[PDB]
Amino acid sequence: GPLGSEEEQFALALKMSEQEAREVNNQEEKEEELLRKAIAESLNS
Amino acid sequence: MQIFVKTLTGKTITLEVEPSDTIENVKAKIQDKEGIPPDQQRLIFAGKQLEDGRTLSDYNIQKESTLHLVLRL
Amino acid sequence: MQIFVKTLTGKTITLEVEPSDTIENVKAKIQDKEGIPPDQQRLIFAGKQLEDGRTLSDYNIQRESTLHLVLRLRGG
Repeated sequence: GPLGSEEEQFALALKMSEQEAREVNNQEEKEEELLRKAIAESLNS
Repeated sequence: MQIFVKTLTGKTITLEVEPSDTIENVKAKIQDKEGIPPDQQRLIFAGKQLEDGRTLSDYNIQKESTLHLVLRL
Repeated sequence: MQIFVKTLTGKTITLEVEPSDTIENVKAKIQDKEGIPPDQQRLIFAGKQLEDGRTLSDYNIQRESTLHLVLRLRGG
């Protein structure tokens, strides 16, 4: 009969998914920060 | 558009979708490919389970995004 | 004519180009000196991000101009 844990693997998926999303966001954020810095440079000098 | 669905065994499924596709559509594709009824599919993305009536666009699920599939009864 | 490309790391690179050169081509020339893949490059001129399809003259980027480079993971 049943031996695995549904809410346990459910929790794992949430966490890994969470991490993955935080990674994607951090990437998008640094890329925006770099873009902002290049724009400021191109206009300030 | 291409996305992925990771399963419990580590086996990864690749799907060709459109940003306007709904989650129920995606569950329809997974069923057609894996034979798993939509009733038993839980799709998780960005720390939460996704709802059938919304689109991939509503969850900002882009190309190459990885969705997590866990099963219910 | 020559133009300059500046990175945020403080490096200034020089390039020999023609007004008729396309941004795509400019990135290619950068690639050949810095190794940086063209699709990871983003060029900024006077507050404007340059599109691959236009040319230097489309932007009126004249001789001695300075372009600013910053990277992205990939295009699309």
